[PDB]
Amino acid sequence: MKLYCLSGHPTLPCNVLKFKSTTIMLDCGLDMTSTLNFLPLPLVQSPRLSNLPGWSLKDGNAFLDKELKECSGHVFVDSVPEFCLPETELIDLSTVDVILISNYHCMMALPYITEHTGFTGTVYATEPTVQIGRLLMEELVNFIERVPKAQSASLWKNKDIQRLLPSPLKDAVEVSTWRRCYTMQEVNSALSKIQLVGYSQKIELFGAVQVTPLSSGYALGSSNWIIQSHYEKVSYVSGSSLLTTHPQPMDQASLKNSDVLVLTGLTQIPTANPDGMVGEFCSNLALTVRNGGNVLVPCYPSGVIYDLLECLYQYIDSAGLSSVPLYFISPVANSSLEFSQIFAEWLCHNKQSKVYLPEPPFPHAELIQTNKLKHYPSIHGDFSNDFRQPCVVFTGHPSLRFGDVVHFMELWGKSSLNTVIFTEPDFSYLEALAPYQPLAMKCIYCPIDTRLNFIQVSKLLKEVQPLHVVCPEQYTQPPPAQSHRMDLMIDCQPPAMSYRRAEVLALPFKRRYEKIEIMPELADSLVPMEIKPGISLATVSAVLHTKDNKHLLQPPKPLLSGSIPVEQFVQTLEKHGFSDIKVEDTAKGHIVLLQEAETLIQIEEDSTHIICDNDEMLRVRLRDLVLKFLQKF
Amino acid sequence: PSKSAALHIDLCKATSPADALQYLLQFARKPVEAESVEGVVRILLEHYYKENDPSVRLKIASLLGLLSKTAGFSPDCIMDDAINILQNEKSHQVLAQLLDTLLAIGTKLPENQAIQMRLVDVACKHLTDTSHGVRNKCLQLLGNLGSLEKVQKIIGDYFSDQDPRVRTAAIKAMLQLHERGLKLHQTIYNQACKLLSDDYEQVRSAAVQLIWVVSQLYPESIRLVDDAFGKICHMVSDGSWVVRVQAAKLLGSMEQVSSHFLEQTLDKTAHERAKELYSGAFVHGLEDEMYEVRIAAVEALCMLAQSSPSFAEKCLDFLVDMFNDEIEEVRLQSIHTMRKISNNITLREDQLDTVLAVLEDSSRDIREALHELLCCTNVSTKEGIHLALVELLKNLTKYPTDRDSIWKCLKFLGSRHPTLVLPLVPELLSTHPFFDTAEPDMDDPAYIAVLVLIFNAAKTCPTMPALFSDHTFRHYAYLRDSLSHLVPALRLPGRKDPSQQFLQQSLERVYSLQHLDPQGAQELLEFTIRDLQRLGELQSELAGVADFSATYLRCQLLLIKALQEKLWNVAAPLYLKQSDLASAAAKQIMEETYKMEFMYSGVENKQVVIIHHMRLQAKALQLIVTARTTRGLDPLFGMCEKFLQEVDFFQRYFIADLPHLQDSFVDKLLDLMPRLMTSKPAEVVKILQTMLRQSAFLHLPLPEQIHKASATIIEPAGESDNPLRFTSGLVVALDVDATLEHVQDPQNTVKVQVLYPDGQAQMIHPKPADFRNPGPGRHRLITQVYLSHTAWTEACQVEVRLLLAYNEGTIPFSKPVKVYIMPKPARR
Repeated sequence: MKLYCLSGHPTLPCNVLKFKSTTIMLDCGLDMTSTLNFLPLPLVQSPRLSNLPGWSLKDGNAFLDKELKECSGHVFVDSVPEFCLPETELIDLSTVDVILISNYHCMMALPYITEHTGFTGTVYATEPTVQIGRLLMEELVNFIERVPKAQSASLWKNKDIQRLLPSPLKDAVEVSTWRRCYTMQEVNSALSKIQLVGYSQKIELFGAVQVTPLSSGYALGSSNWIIQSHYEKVSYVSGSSLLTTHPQPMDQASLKNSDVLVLTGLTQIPTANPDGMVGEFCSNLALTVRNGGNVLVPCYPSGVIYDLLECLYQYIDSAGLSSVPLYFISPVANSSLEFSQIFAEWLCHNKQSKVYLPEPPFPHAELIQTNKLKHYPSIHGDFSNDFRQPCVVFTGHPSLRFGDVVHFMELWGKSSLNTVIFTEPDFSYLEALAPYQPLAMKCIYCPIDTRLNFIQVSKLLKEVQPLHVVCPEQYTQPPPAQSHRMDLMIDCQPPAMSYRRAEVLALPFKRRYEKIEIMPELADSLVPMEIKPGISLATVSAVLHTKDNKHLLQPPKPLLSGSIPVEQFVQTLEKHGFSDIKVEDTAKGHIVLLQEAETLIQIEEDSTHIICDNDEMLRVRLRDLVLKFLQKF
Repeated sequence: PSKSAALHIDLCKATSPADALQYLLQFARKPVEAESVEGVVRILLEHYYKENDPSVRLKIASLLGLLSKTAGFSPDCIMDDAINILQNEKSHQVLAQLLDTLLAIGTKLPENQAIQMRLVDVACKHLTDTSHGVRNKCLQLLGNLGSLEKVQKIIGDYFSDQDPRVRTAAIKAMLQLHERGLKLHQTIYNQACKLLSDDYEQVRSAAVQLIWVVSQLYPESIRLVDDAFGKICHMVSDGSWVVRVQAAKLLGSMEQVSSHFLEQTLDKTAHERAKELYSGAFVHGLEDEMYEVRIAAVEALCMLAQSSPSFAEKCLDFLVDMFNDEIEEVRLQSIHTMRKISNNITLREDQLDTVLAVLEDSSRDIREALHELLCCTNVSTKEGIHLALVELLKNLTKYPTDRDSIWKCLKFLGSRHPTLVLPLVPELLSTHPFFDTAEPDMDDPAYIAVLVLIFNAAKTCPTMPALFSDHTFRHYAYLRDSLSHLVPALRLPGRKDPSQQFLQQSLERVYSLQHLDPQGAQELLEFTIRDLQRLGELQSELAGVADFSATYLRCQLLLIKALQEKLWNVAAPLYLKQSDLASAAAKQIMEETYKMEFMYSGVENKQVVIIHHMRLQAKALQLIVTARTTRGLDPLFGMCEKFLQEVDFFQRYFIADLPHLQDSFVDKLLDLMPRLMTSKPAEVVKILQTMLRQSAFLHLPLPEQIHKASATIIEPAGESDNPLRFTSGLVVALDVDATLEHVQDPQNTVKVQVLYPDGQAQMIHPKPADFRNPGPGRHRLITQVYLSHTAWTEACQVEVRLLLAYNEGTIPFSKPVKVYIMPKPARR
């Protein structure tokens, strides 16, 4: 069973597994870290972004001052932001049968694969995952659009120049395969190729395999996949979170008893304590608002935002800051809020009960009804009229490379009272903020993560006891941040064989048994017989019918095994009618002579030879006499 | 070279999963060979193919397939691939890549027999796999390899094989066989009869297509097309929703069918109950899960209703009832299908129901569609016309914005059947027998609405002007004067290329008159320029060529006026500016060259070379003036070298048409070029001066019909004194709406420019999606422009303009508009 890893990212995997006569791809991860290398996409051109000085090739042969620009002694490319892709050329994706989705973050890259390659297979995902994915892709398309930055810097992409270019540009990967953002017609085609699935729905593929999504708990609708035939198990776990959260609690029960366990999407900041760091969030926000500045907060309009909003809802009354309003600005803010409200069956038990007691499960509905929190499509329009200060503004894109956050933060950077508070842990906020540096704005880094940490990983591995474990090489090797620490690298027995970007692996498994069904008529017809204690066997004879890779047997050459004792041979010959049979012994066998037809039989260990005259009736009589002194196989 | 280096590097690395993968990814990612070295690269790859870990071999085969698209390879690659496949039977993936490569080779170029499509097909057939290795791919391979117009046996057995995926592969191969004809046999019909009931998805989805395609060929089973149609009918209720789309579309496409059986689809009713009061496949298909299948159903119904002149009357109720579907798309499709089948159809009682819908909230599309339907419907009863009239009047009085369509629908409703309205004439317009009715207001758009009906009806019936009252005659004259596309001419007693030649004449006169004093030349050019502008304004179809030639002559006049300046009569060191108008003349002439080259639509190579020669002329003039003013030998030499480089670039680039450029400035300059290269710039400038003095005037060839681009900013109007207000630092979105006429590649050129008061100009590229194309060469631009700035004490003016870019520089081609902006500072 061959496993292909087509994305070196430790959190946004793309894994093509092969099983029986089927090929299954898991996840379509869009490494949106690569976008960091490009300049921001302003909503309105600002002089400082416009007039940035040009980095120059030291040789000067190439005219790279136009492509590259430098700020704070650093270098950035200058074009429309870009995105890295999974390496699609390892295997023709067109031969891929089924695609599975883990979570809205892991399905971000879906259109590229679903449309361009000619993929004709089906796609599976949970209802909230597909909806919120259609929301995020809409947001991304809108952000990249709305200010088409036509420029296309391509000379820098060359490998030879890339070698000379300074860091981090030296650090780019597969710079060649980068592709511009997709469009809405592709998005619609992708989302229309999808088909839905609920939790624990046992989807059978051609009878060839059986796939099941199980509650993960990371976010609202994230699913850990389980692929099984009747005698195997491959558990693909991507982004679970056993902490106490709003999504449906993680179910480890079915995970145990797994042949192969693919593990992905561990935490990003292992040392981060979610609860204490949310406390730091609230304290810092309160202090800044009391100082009277303005607070900016980048965050995807989903996921962690809702937990953050519950915490803020409970904490605001603690300091009595009712005066300061919360603005939530994004082209999908309203839709995301309503979709979070409707999905009750997927939330935690507490919230499902809050629904059974008629009331909207989340409290941000109560916030909106109270008018403390106001959601707006984008800064242009009504928000401009209804602005206030001081305030707390939830922007759209935490990549800091585009959206409404870039404009707000070019607006507020000059001041020092104002503060930007990072929460989404997916991007190195240092590189994120590099282009805007210098900045008087106080920068606070409190990155909230909820994915399982290494200790819980060890617990789960011991609880499930897998036959094999497969994880990214980043986990196996200790993080570069703390080479000293040992808890920061995964541990298992046998050791988790690792992998890297664009790698091919062969699982240490062999196909031995598979499932086939007998039919009752033949079952009744068959008569078991025993040779050993507790072992009853019977020779079989039938015709197989195969449908949809499912096999069945119905009624329409076995051989011999076992020595024939000469004493019983002669006894049964005499009691059946034979006479004048004389037996002599040899070193290891017996020679028995029957006078009729002059039949001589030599019986040795695992050897019996009969020699008679040209006879047919007596020959067949001897055949049926001797064959019935053993067990037929 | 590159291929050899890659092969050497791969051999040296020899890393199992690392070196091979990296080399393959780099080779595929970077680029194709783009040369005959593809064969050598393929040989090298096949050399290393003898290894382990068939993943590397699969990647190599993928690279070979990608390279095969270059069309360079032919029989060598085919033979090599055949040899490799003959012994590379290992697992399924390797055979998969090999089959894919073979398919690529076969359909890439050869498309021929003689071991170009026959040997490969035979090899694939003989290479039938045991377990899903290639089965589907070899099926599609033989599908794209059409043997001849004589193969179906093998697929016949494969239809009932193990895997539904392979069944789909066989079905698609069959489709590929049909699309090239191949006169499929009849037995496939009976074979696919069971395929219909395959109890798995993705199988029936195309089995339906197969049954349709075979059936439509010839209707002879016992009834064949009727049987297939019955099968499709019994299937229309498939469990899925994906199948039903094909089910509906295919039966719609079908056209010939037994009449008696056709109505059995619609036979079940409250509809017949209503009919008496006044006096199953589709029955279920019309009301289904999601609107896609409803759309497919209505389309199929319209198609086959068109096909069969009968069966329409049976379907009018089934259409009309399905108006309040709640899906605007289904609404529109129902209206459209009713229109498309509106012929020889009667609405004895359906009139009121189909007209009740005319009152929608705005539903501008729906109401317009209803008007379109009415203008093409048919009614038979006088009370029907009266009823339609009264509901139309209610429509007009409630939605006084589409009267412009109400009138046209009434016009057609009259012309279609005039005699029906004649009895209404006394009643509809008040004509109290012995009272002189007070003139109803002439412009009231209900009286005009009811008059246009009568007048359009009056073309046919001669007797009715007798019924016409006193006013109606002068009112008819007024209408026929105002709305000439609604009321035709009647019998009422009360109302019983010199331009182009002249343009050529003037242009050739200017051409001819060149042997005379520059004083006279200036006046001649001025007369003819104002002449041409006048003619361009007068005409509209010549507005392009007229203005084009006008700008050209203006360019020449500017050059002559610059040359005849007083500057040349004073020594070089005495140059003192404030008189050297040539300085601005050069910039103006160059800008005009840009304008003429880019803005106009239809331009030929001859005209382009004329323009580029004139641009070179302007460059020479600029050089001469600059040298006149500057004495520095080094700057002089630099500029002279640049100019000579420009001349050389011109002559190389437009190597052609130089013989046509007789006795031209460029012609004589090039003829005398070498000595100019040898000489010092100080004398080169004087040579250029005299050269221009004695230079001739080229003859510009007039083109075929052309136009000059033109933009008109409609929104924002800009005359609204009310400022747009917003908090400081934030942004306000200004809707920009424009019409661009006669522009090539609008999306890659037009750009919106915003000039703020403080002197800063921001350029905005609109999205490629902002440009709608209602008609020929007349695009609409709709977009948002984002404005922002710190707080202003009072309202200011932000200027919006449309620019045209070229490949460097920009040309305004539109009237700037002003928008009032007011950023107030932040609140509490």
